[PDB]
Amino acid sequence: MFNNHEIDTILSTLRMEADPSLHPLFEQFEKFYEEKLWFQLSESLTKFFDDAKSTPLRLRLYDNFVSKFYDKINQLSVVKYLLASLKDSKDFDESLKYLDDLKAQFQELDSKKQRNNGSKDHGDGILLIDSEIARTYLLKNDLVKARDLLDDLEKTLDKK
Repeated sequence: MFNNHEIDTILSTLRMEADPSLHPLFEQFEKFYEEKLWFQLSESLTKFFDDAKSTPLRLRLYDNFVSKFYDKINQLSVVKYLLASLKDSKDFDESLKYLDDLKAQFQELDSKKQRNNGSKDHGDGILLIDSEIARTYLLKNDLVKARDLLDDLEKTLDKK
């Protein structure tokens, strides 16, 4: 079984911090990691992600638990768990950095997942993540410059 002392600590802390409505779902999630059933574990996390009972738990989940197997499962799944928790968290620059850095982990894994010149996948998930964090960076643009450069009116930078 894959269940171990760190994960027993995590499951206990999660179950303590969690709203009781999450417990039936977390019983199957617990057993799925114990059985190393990464895909059913991901569907359980997807059912949790479709709800908001305890969204900040997904930050612990990404940082300490999904980190054990994040390469075994869909990129957008793991990054979305970090999206919901770190978007609800009262920051945005940390969110920008963290989601780009998690994209960068997949950018390094890309060749190990397997690749060819424009293979069937060549970073499609991380292109979406890059577009999502670019949308975040645009939403947090410093100034809408002026109509002087209406087409690309960001002022996040200009030189250096």
